[PDB]
Amino acid sequence: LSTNLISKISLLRPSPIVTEQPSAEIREAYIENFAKGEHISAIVPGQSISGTLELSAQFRVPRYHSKNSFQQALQMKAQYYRGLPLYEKNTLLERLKQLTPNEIKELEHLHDAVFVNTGLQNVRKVRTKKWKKYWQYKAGIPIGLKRVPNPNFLGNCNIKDFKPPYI
Amino acid sequence: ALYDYYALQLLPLQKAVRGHVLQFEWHQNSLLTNTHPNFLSKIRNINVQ
Amino acid sequence: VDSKLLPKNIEPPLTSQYSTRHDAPRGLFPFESYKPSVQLPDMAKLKKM
Amino acid sequence: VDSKLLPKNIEPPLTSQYSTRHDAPRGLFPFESYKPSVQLPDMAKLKKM
Repeated sequence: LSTNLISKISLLRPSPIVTEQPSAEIREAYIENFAKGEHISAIVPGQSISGTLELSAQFRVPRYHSKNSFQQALQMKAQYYRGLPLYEKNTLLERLKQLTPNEIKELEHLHDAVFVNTGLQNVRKVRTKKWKKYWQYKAGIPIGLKRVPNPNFLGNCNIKDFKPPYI
Repeated sequence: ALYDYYALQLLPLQKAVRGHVLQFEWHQNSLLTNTHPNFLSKIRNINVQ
Repeated sequence: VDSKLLPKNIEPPLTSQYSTRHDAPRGLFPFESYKPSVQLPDMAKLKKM
Repeated sequence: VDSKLLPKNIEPPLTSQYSTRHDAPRGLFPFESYKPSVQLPDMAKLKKM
């Protein structure tokens, strides 16, 4: 009980995201007739996530040339908004007073290649955010983390932990 | 010496696991022909068949 | 381009850090008796005498 | 895939967890517990050694 011993006694001993058929009775009736080899009335798709990757009904190749700015050039022998930073009024104007219509067709495709890459990057990010919630939903996790349990339940195994004799 | 005493505290529990693990290692040596070496398995003499 | 924004495979995620139990057969582990004594033996009577 | 539940085990004695005694024979577990010999000349020998 003395404080020379109390400090040493404890020292010596320390002691809307999927696109399946959500009805859980038409999927079973589909397989019950599919094993026979029969169609059914309703439709059933495979499971997936929602969302459409719709290109070419979106950002197009721009039209930097006029209706005849190439054939007339043929006769006369010639920070970011989406992916490109907005240029100042005076600095870009002398830059576009330098170029030639041999490079206008280059510039159109360069700017289209920037636009399509940004429009694929953001949709790719949204798609990864959707698949990370698909895989959690299909594995029993809710999101973002009389019943009878089967032996394949978390904590309901049949192989009980056997204890060693010294314990 | 506090941690010597820690090594002098948990030594025979270590020997207890050193005995049970060795006992199970001896259990691995079960072959049933090291034991009774006469295990008579199966014979049959010459039949008329 | 920053990493994790690079395109990655759409696959089932990794189950590497999962804890598995084992179905061991009937005669694999030996029968164990004699619980070992973890406690150190006391020799107060020997040094008292 | 098709797992089943083991129903219930009516356990006989000595076939159970914590069914081990100090009085049990150590067939295996080769470490021994030895009898202290208290003889007075052997007491003097132990005091000298």
